[PDB]
Amino acid sequence: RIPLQIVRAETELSAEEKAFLNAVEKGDYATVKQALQEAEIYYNVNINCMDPLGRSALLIAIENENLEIMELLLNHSVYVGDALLYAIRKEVVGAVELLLSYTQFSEFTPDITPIMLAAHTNNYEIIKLLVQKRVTIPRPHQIRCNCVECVSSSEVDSLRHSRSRLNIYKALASPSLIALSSEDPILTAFRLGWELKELSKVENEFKAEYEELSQQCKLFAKDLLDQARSSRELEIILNHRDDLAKLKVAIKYHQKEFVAQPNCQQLLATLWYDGFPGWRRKHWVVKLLTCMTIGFLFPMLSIAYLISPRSNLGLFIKKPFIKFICHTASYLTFLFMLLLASQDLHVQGPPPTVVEWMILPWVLGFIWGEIKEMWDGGFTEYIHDWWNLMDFAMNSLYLATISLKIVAYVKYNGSRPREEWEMWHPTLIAEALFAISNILSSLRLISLFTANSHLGPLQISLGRMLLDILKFLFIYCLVLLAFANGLNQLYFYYETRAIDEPNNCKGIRCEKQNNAFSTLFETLQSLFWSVFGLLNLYVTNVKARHEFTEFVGATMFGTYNVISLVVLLNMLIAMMNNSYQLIADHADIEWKFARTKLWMSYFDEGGTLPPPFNIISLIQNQHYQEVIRNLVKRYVAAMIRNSKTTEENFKELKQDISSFRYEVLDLLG
Amino acid sequence: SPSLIALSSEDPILTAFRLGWELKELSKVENEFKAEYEELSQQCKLFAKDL
Amino acid sequence: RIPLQIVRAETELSAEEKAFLNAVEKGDYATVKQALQEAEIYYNVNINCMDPLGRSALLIAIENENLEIMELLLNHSVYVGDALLYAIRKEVVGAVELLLSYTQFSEFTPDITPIMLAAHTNNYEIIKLLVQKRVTIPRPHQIRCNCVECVSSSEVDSLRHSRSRLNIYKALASPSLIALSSEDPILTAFRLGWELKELSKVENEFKAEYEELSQQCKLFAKDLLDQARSSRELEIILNHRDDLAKLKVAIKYHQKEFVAQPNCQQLLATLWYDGFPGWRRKHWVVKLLTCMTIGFLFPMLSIAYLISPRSNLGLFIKKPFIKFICHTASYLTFLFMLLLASQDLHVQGPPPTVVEWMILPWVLGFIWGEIKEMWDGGFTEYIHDWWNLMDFAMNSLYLATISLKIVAYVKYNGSRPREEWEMWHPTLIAEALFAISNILSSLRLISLFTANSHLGPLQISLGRMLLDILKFLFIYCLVLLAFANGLNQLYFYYETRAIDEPNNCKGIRCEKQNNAFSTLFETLQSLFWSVFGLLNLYVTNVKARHEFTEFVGATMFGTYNVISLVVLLNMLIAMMNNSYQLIADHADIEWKFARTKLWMSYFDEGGTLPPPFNIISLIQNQHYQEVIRNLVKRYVAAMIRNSKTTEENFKELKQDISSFRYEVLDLLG
Ligand SMILES: CC(C)CCC[C@@H](C)[C@H]1CC[C@H]2[C@@H]3CC=C4C[C@@H](OC(=O)CCC(=O)O)CC[C@]4(C)[C@H]3CC[C@]12C
Ligand SMILES: CC(C)CCC[C@@H](C)[C@H]1CC[C@H]2[C@@H]3CC=C4C[C@@H](OC(=O)CCC(=O)O)CC[C@]4(C)[C@H]3CC[C@]12C
Ligand SMILES: Clc1ccc(Cn2c(CN3CCCC3)nc3ccccc32)cc1
Ligand SMILES: Clc1ccc(Cn2c(CN3CCCC3)nc3ccccc32)cc1
Ligand SMILES: [Ca+2]
Ligand SMILES: [Ca+2]
Ligand SMILES: [Zn+2]
Ligand SMILES: [Zn+2]
Repeated sequence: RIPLQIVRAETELSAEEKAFLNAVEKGDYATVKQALQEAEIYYNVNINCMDPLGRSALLIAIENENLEIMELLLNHSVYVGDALLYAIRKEVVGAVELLLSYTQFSEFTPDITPIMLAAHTNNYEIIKLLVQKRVTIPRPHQIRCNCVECVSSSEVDSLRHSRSRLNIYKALASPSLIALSSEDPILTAFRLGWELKELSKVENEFKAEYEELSQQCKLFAKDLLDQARSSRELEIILNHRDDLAKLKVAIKYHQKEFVAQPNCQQLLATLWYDGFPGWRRKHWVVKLLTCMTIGFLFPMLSIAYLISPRSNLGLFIKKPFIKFICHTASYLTFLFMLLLASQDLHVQGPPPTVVEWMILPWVLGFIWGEIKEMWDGGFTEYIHDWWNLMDFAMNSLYLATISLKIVAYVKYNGSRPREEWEMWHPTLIAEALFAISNILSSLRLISLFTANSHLGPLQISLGRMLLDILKFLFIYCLVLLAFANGLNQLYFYYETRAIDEPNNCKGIRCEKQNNAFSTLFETLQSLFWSVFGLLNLYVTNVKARHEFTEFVGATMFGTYNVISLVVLLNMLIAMMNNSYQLIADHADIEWKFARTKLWMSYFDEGGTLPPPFNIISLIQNQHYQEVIRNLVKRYVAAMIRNSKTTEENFKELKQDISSFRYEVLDLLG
Repeated sequence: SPSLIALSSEDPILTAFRLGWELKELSKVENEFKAEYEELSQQCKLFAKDL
Repeated sequence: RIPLQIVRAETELSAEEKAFLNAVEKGDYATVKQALQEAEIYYNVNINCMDPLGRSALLIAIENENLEIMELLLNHSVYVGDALLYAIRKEVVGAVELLLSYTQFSEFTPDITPIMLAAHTNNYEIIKLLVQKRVTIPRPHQIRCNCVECVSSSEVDSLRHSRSRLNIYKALASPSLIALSSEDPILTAFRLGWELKELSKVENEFKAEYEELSQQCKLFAKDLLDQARSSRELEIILNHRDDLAKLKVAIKYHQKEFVAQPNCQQLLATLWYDGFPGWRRKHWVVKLLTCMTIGFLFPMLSIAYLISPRSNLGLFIKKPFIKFICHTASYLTFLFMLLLASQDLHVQGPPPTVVEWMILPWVLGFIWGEIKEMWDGGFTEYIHDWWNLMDFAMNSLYLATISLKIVAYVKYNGSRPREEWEMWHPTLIAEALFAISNILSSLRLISLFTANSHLGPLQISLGRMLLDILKFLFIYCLVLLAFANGLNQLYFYYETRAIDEPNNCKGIRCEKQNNAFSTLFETLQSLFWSVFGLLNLYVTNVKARHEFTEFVGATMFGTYNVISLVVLLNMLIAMMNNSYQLIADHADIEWKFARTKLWMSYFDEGGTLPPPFNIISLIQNQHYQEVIRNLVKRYVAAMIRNSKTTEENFKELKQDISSFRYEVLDLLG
């Protein structure tokens, strides 16, 4: 048998104390009043005694929402320590008002204060009541602060310091506490969410709590925007300066839900189709014909803007959608010329052809536009855009091409057949670089999928899955390098000269593959091409009769095949499935944020002409404050309605019924 | 029972650890009633974590 | 503007009728009583008037659970038609008892009767109250009944007939109505669930409702079994005759949940490990060593059973687990001999070797065991097992092999080299058939995965996904046949003789593939092998300079590749994913049912010896009734507890409070 006793004993209550606590629980006002009056005289009952659950009489009265018994206990001067915190957590306005007018165990940490707890409960009534007085919340220090106080607190007690910081940020990120006590609730929500996201990044632990607090701030900003009821209010909000300034700030803080607001998107769409008033209601054929017409007329629009910007055609290109169409048409003509550029080849360093002469101004315009964007935007913004990396690569390659061409033009005059050219001849390197540049230039069209409704979210999904692909590539490369090292170690003894080969061809790119694993570089290439099955099996064979060596090499090759294809590739498929399912929910918001950024990029005056043509306050504050006041009122009302539309409710109902029953029985009897 | 471990136990954490281990072993041994022993062991682990 | 009026007008109530209905809704007994007494004298208020929702005063009283006002209305002789149905649906015992003691719109169809509705509500109290009287439910006819009444009702009104049949089966399948008014609740649940499943199969519409009713009956049987509290009760239940007879009946009706009951599984496990009392608590190495020892000693156990069944070794094989081990060991030795059978080949029809002479008794034993199982079990049971099909194939092939060998032995005596043998020589056909038989014999080991905990549910999952594979194979074959027809139509003009080929080899199985699409059979084979990439591209090339024909053939081949691989194969993967996710939940129950069938197959006396050694009542009814009574009581109590542990509840609370308030105000004032 297992004897069961009380290992951690406490102080039991007497019979009279238990009876008094039972009377308090049942809500019998008369018996509780008699017990208090008798305790004043006989001192037989301790009014501050706890229960087996640790609650005192005052805590029992608070938990039952019994205001009469609460006031009766308060009038008899019972212990009140931390009772206000319990009243606030219970979210009972009457208890809070009663207690405001006036080391034991506690359910609240020592750093919790009444205003902080009210903010944690996000109860607008109690938060407003506490802010009516002079209450303050301590300022959290910098995320990476290194002052003496922060390091001293962290070293003395890391748990307490982290808990206090989390409690402070829970208090500040309260939507009700931001609705009050905040000059600009929208900007406060933006920056508070950004700081919470940064804290989530920095704090490896407590990451989920900071992430959810940041998400809560983002949702509060979105709902405040949702409360707008007219286009005038929306324009006032988005144009406020601390045009579309606040929208730009929201984009800066990655407020995807705020930007993808349907009314914000509608306003941005009206700005986007400046020229066409009825683009929303048109047939597919009409839109396609209009887009084709504007694309084919892009040089005329660019020339008209160059000559006279103030005309029906001069300023027609400054419209965002028209500007986007013209830039896309210019890039498409550039790609068409790139395709045509491959339609005498023995000249060493030939002069550029007509197609190359037409291509050159586009390349110069691309370089000039890149450096102009670099100057106008800045450094950090330029480097934050990943597409710019590709642009840089393209430009560099093109520049290299030009350089090499010039070199080949000045260093060579004779016409020698390409068969006997040097391997590192300038023309061959220039042509290879130009081909790579063509590949990258055509691949640059992916970024335009954002402008499309059907292609945008798909591109978002693929870009997000590229992260899982990158994660898997590391372990794949580790396995590939391991097996390459092993196969090269095994096979490098049987390396044969190219002369001994049947066609004087050495390597795996010959008709009969040979020396697949002779060198580490060739072993890497062989193991790569085996993924796609282009490496034949007889490459694991050697001229000598070393059948054990051939079998071991074949076994290494087979194990590599099994791992890379059966195991790693299926695991990659499973990871992609999971990630795509995870990101399918938020694809629309991500796409709309990306498309909003694309649209905003075409609102600026700079960069109007596509290549190659580019180389040739108090009242506003008062209006914003009035609109913000209206939005805050509407948001508070809506959230109260949503909250209004548990076991403690049934406990309160029972308490009310019992109190009424005792009152009636006392009045009658 | 988490409440019965909170009382009547010198070391609730060690008791929870060893009780969860024994429940997992019983789940392995008992082909039937496997789910109930698994959930009891998980409950003991959660009690230790909450403590 | 859209004018809004009442298109379907009704008869509005007067002011006094509306006031009376409001008084009834509020529960004011005094005003309702006064209104009734005044209506008796002045005839100014219609006591049977409806409301805008169609409810009368009696229906309002029933819906509020106001028994006092209900009785007051009944004492004044108000219209009571279909009020009992509303009382039953509300599941109020007091209303039902009041109404039992005593063409307008109705919420219940005309075929609904009080007992049927009570069964639909599955309320044990009301069902028992109605069964206390003499109530009956009409018998549904046969599922495929063809009597005059059924066809007449179906032709006159199919909707009404189907609705009435569904209502009757909803009534009968009520767990409370089966707990009462049923001699054998378990057998009734089994057969009722089976019949509901058959109706679901037959009725293309209403399939989901019959499926859920059948599932409900299965769950009721499982819960009744769950209520057993001792092994004596469980043995009494499972051994009842209308051993393990009721368990066999449950297996017959595909009661997977009933069979996979943990207590049923525990009893079956104790029966399964008859010899070993402590097999449950043993190490993996001990179990593996014991299994290996018993497997290696299987011939000794078989011989001991043959000589003297009554000994420590004679009856040691009759134990189910030992019998399974011996049969598995015998089959494994047979497969080992099959492997050894491939370790002079110019003899036409050679005499059988030592390995073949050892194989022959195993084949004879397999055939004898198959026919013995066919005789002992029956025809329908034998043909219902799909594995038997494979067995049949194996046996047939083996028989064919023997026949051909005999033919080749008697028809040929000379030793001619195999190079110049006929294509259809008996020896070649016999060897091909024997190889196919070996493949099938080794593949027969899949059925033993059921005996394993880790391999059982996996086999269940793969077998269930084979259905999706079969479904996809139809459309794949349609596409394959279409493209084969097209490619053959295009290419059959350029068919070349085998002599013209470089190595006198024609077809795709040559070193240089040729005539890939010349004939329909060869086109089918080429398109099949292209799925795995073994068909080279140059097969779409012809000797003539018909570049358009070659391009069109290559385009057909490429379209076939795109469809079969990119489209069809990925769709097959998606289907397999969905089906595997769907069937992962019930894998354990399916596996335990299959393993129970496997274990039961080894409980019988017949078939004890594996090949080749196989060729050398009132008191029981009273006990079952007592156990069933105990189980029914426990089940009723448990289900009532589970149900006890809506807006109408709050409406009833408000009604009670208002009635109390009116009573107090009348008593005081
Ligand atoms: C598929 C093969 C033939 C490559 C074709 C290359 C280009 C001809 C395609 C690739 C991506 C296409 C672009 C994808 C995105 C759009 C957005 C599209 O706009 C919309 O879909 C909605 C209306 C709007 O832009 O406001 C305008 C056409 C455009 C630039 C497309 C123009 C044609 C592009 C450049
Ligand atoms: C993987 C390659 C080498 C093929 C091996 C063929 C056989 C040697 C394997 C295949 C399936 C195996 C069987 C799969 C299922 C079982 C159930 C297993 O029993 C259990 O797993 C639980 C204990 C119990 O049976 O009650 C006994 C061994 C046995 C017959 C296995 C014996 C060994 C088998 C016949
Ligand atoms: Cl070699 C290259 C270099 C840079 C770039 C980047 N870049 C683009 C590309 N856009 C045009 C349609 C899809 C994205 N337009 C530009 C206009 C001005 C400056 C840079 C520009 C593309 C290609
Ligand atoms: Cl050529 C063949 C023909 C039939 C069969 C079917 N069969 C089996 C197969 N069992 C043994 C282990 C896995 C399933 N044992 C038997 C014992 C008696 C009769 C038939 C029997 C297998 C192979
Ligand atoms: Ca750029
Ligand atoms: Ca069989
Ligand atoms: Zn600091
Ligand atoms: Zn009938």
